[PDB]
Amino acid sequence: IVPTRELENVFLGRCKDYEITRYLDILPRVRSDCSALWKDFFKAFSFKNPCDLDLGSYKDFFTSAQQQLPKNKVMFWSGVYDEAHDYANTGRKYITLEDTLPGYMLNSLVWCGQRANPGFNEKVCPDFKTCPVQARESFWGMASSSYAHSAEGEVTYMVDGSNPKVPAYRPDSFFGKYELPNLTNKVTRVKVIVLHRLGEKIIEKCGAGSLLDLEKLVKAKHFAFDCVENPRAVLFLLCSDNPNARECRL
Amino acid sequence: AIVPTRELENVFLGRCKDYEITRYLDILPRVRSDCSALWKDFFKAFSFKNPCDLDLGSYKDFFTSAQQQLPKNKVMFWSGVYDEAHDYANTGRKYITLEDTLPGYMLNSLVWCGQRANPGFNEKVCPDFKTCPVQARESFWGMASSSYAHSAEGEVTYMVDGSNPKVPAYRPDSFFGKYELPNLTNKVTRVKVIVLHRLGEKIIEKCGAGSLLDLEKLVKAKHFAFDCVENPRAVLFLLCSDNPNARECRLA
Ligand SMILES: Nc1ncnc2c1nc(Br)n2[C@@H]1O[C@H](COP(=O)(O)OP(=O)(O)OC[C@H]2OC[C@H](O)[C@@H]2O)[C@@H](O)[C@H]1O
Ligand SMILES: Nc1ncnc2c1nc(Br)n2[C@@H]1O[C@H](COP(=O)(O)OP(=O)(O)OC[C@H]2OC[C@H](O)[C@@H]2O)[C@@H](O)[C@H]1O
Ligand SMILES: [Cl-]
Repeated sequence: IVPTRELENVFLGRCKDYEITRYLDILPRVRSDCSALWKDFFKAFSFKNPCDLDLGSYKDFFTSAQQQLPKNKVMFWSGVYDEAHDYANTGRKYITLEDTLPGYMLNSLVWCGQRANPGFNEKVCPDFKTCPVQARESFWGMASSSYAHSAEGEVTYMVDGSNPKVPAYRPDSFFGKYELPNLTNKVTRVKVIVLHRLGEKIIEKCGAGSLLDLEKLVKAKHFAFDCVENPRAVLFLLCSDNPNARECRL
Repeated sequence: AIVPTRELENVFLGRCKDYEITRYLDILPRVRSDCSALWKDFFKAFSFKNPCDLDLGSYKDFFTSAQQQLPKNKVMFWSGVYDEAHDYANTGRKYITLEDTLPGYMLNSLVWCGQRANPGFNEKVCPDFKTCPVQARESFWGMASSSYAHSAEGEVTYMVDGSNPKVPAYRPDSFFGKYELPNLTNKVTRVKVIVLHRLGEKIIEKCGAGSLLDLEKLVKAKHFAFDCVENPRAVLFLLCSDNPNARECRLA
């Protein structure tokens, strides 16, 4: 597993590009400058064995980097990276974590500590599975927590309803572990979009299975809940990529 | 009265670095110049000059250095349809657009201009689009499009608005007509037009008539193949996602 070349420059270049040119009208700028953000990000992991982290390690970084997020616009997703993002349309319809400053700066990057200079590795990172969960999930787990914790109003959750393996809702997923349970009383509703992949056996439906379980969690948290299976707007997006699928019939 | 981008250099450098290490890795190749070199090349093109003192050759050195090889059959040119083309091209998953290339990606949306005084460029103001001569205002994006078009191979796609009563699909003076079409080379084998007809609007342009027919004849005179389609289903579905109730989006 190969860490990212010149992490600092990449970090700082994204940070700066975001700062001046990205999400201008969609999300707010952040107070701390880009060098400040690097220091907080890098103190979390540097000069330590790669597994030497926990859920607190990147705390300062997420405090510094948390943006206020617009009412009613925040989205969560499980198992449907590409569809949730095509449909969230780069901040235009919904915010996703990847549109936010920390999400955007670290999206897809790979990096790890080493005890010895220069304090991070530049040849190899260990397999996440080798590290305790709280080190494996230190970074994206707390990123999820901070994002969820800032949401207000309606939130939207896009799931996979077409996977026999992974059920739609799961306590053990990142939405299950860090997001749904960090939703504050500023949240008024969870609106689930169930994604049913085209030409594939339908697994989870609203009102059933894991989607029932979540309905119950959502209500137990004092939120309103709704759930829709392939709403026309999403359906269409799925249909541009497989136009002959029966589901897209004219 | 137009406001330039703050920290131009830092923005350039940020985007160039981001791009190099992380963008389009499996889709477009890296250039050999490093970011600082490409900046030098960019900067000398317009610095220490009248904001309006620029011609089609000013950025020649920057583009030579910045030009990637483009993959067979994936290049796309667009007219009057920014969002739709780029959504359809889907970040180089389906087609490449200028905006996915290195110079496109670094400079997209940025606003800049030179000044004869220290320090070579203006950060306060940049002139009204319409003051400078055609050759000077189109100096950066004109050459960008020439160079991109010059690098295209195989079958190119051209996505056009066919619902604009004021602007024909094909025009000798658009970017396509002026800079892309004339720089298509022997590497190119076919031009594939996609006419986009906006939902709930009068259809204005059709394959085999008007300016499209003119295009067909120009393309064939250059010994390239030609097709043209109107609202192909995959594109239609894209429009339909933004306007699901539109008459044209009926199912079953
Ligand atoms: N371009 C990309 N950039 C980044 N990642 C990409 C990617 N493409 C893919 Br493909 N992933 C993958 O998605 C996998 C885990 O997600 P999941 O199982 O689908 O769902 P969750 O557990 O609920 O976690 C998601 C929730 O927390 C974050 C956000 O708030 C969201 O709501 C990752 O391990 C990647 O491999
Ligand atoms: N977000 C953005 N960021 C930056 N710029 C944006 C922009 N959004 C727009 Br909208 N433009 C501008 O729209 C102007 C003219 O486009 P046009 O009138 O629709 O068609 P053409 O004259 O035939 O030129 C098309 C060719 O340009 C290169 C590409 O390969 C394509 O083939 C462009 O010059 C942009 O400045
Ligand atoms: Cl199909």
